[PDB]
Amino acid sequence: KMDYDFKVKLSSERERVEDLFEYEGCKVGRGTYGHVYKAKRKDGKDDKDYALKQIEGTGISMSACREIALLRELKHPNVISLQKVFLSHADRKVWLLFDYAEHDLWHIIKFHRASKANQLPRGMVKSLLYQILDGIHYLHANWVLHRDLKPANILVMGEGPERGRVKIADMGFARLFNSPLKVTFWYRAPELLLGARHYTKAIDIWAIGCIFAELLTSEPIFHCRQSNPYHHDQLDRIFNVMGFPADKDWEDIKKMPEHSTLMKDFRRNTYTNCSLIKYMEKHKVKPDSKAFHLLQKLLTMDPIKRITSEQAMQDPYFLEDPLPTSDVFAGCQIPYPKREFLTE
Amino acid sequence: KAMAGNFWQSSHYLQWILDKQDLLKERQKDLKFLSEEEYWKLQIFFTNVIQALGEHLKLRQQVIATATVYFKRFYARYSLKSIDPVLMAPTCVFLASKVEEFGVVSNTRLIAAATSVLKTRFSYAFPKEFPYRMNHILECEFYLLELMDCCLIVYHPYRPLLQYVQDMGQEDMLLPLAWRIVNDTYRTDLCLLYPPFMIALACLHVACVVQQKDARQWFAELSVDMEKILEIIRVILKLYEQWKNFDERKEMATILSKMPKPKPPP
Ligand SMILES: CN1c2ccc(-c3cncc(Cl)c3N3CCC4(CC3)CNC(=O)O4)cc2CS1(=O)=O
Repeated sequence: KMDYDFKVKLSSERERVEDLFEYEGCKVGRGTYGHVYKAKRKDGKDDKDYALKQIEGTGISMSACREIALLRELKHPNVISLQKVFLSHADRKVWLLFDYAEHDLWHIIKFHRASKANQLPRGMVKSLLYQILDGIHYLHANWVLHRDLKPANILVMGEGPERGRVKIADMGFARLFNSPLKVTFWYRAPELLLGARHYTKAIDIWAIGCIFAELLTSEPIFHCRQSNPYHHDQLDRIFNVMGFPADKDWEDIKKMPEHSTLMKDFRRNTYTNCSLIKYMEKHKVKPDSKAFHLLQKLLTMDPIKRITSEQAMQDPYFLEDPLPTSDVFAGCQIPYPKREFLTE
Repeated sequence: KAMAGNFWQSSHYLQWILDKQDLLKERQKDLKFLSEEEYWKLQIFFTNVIQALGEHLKLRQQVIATATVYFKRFYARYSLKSIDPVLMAPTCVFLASKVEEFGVVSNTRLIAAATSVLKTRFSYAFPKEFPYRMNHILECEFYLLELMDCCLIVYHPYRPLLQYVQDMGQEDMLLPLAWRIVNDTYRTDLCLLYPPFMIALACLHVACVVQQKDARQWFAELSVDMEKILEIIRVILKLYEQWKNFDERKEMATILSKMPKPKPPP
C-alpha cells in the first residue's frame, strides 16, 4: 500500500548518482567504510573534483544512520563536508558526496620519511597542528568525539580555493554504548589499553599528541609490531618512550580494570632512563622549545591531566614565529603526488 | 548530548520550523476527504500509536519524540494516501532508534512489537492484524530519510525544561506535571512551528497555573517574546478541550475509513 502516482513522481524526479557523476575507473580508496571514487560532475556546472563514497553493505545501518545524522548538522572549515546523499532504491546502496582532498598526513609523512634516506615549508607542522586542534575543538564543543584519529584520516586539500586546509574525516560515528570493548594501536591512549569502558575527549587529544610527534620526527612515536583491550607490547613502547608513570603522575590508574595485569607484567625500574625529553632529543627536537612543551601537555599519561583542544590552541607556540597559515603549504609549490587509482 | 548547543545553525531550525500558512495549504489535499477536526483526531491517534510502540520496545521518551517528529514532517509535506500511516509509524520508530547509539531494535522485535501493540492496545481501530513484513519497513525507510532531506537530529523541549525547573529551584513540585505537558504537545503541530525552548516555557507556565505556583517575576526576568509563548499556551489549553470532547476509541474506526486510500498500480 503505497500510492502509485506518488511513487512514479518521486521515481521521475530522483537524482541518481550514475547520471550525475563520472566515476568509472576513478576509484581512489577501498576499505571497511566502502568504496571511494574521484568524481566529476556530468552536467558541467563546475569543474571541481568530489569524493564519492558508496557505503559498505546495504540499507541504513547504525553506522550509516549516525554518519548521515551528524554530518548533516556539522559545519566547520576543518571538518569534511557532506555535500549530498544519494539513496539508490533498487540495490539499496547509500552514496555520500564530499569535497575531494588530494592529500592526507599518512601519505605526506610517508613521502618525507621515504625521501629522507633515498617538512620543507617552515610553519607547516604548526599549521597542521592548529587546524587539527581547531576541527577537533568544534566537534568536542558539540559533544562529538572522533574516537579514531590518525594520519590517514587527517586530510589535506590540494590545488583549488581551499589549498592546504586540513579536513578531518572518518569519525567513529557508530560504537555500541560509546564503548571500545564492543591491527595497529599506535594512536590509542594508555587508558584504552588499560580497559577504559568509554571514549572521551582526552582519548582524542592523545591521538593528536601522537600525530604531532609524527609530524616533527617522521616516525610514529608509539610504533609497534603487529579483541580484548589489553595490549602488552603496545604499552611496552609507550613506557620506553614516556617512562613508566609514577603514582603521583596518575593517581587513578589503580581504578582501571587492567591495573593488576599491568603490575603483573611490568616493573617500573625497566624504564628508569626513559622520558619524552630523551626520545625527542634523539630525534633532534629541542626540549626547551615551545613545540616540545605543548607536545608534553598533549602526551600526558593521566587522562584528567591532558590538555583540552581549547587550551592547546591558546598555547604560546602559536604566538611564536612562524605564525600558523590557512594554507598549510604557505603559498609554496606542493611536491607530493596525487592519489593513484585502483581496480575492482 | 550531541549537538546540544547548535540549534540556531541546525537543520531542525533552518529547514523544519515551517510557516503555519504553508502547512495548512499542503493540508488542503487531505481536507477534501477529512474535516479539520477529523484530521487532528488522526494526528492525536497516530501520536499514541508511536508512543505505544515506543513503550513496548522500552525506548526512552526522546527517541519516541524524534519518531513522532519524523511522522509529522512526512505528512506535513505529503498526503496520507502516499504511504499507509500504519506502515510509517513503526518505520519512524525504527529509524529514530538507529539515530541514538545505545542499543539497536532488531527486525523480528520491530515486527512483533507492531503486531502486538495494534492487536492488544488498538483493536478498536484495527480488526485485521498488522499485515506488513520487515521488507516493507526497509523500503519505507528509504522514502522517509529522503523526504526529510536526511535531517535526523531533532531538538525537543525536555532538555530546556529540565534546565528551567532547575533554575527555578522547584524540580520536585513542577517537573512531573510539566514533563507530561511536553508529551501532550506532540498531539499538536507545535513542534513544526516553534523552537523547543518556547514550547518548554509554555508547558512550564501551564504547570505553574495548574499547581497555583506564582512564577510571575521569574517569567518576567526572561528575555523572550511572550506573545509567542502565549500563542503556545492557547494551543495547549485548546488541546485539553479537544481531548475532553474526543472519544478516540468510539470515533477512530470511522475516521480511518474516510482517509484517502493509496491508489494501486493499473
Ligand atoms: C587511500 N586513502 C584515501 C583516499 C581518499 C580519501 C578522501 C579524499 N577526499 C575526501 C574524502 Cl571524504 C576522503 N576519504 C576520507 C573519509 C573516508 C573515505 C575517503 C575514509 N574512511 C571513511 O569512512 O571515509 C582519503 C584517503 C585516506 S587513505 O589513505 O585511506
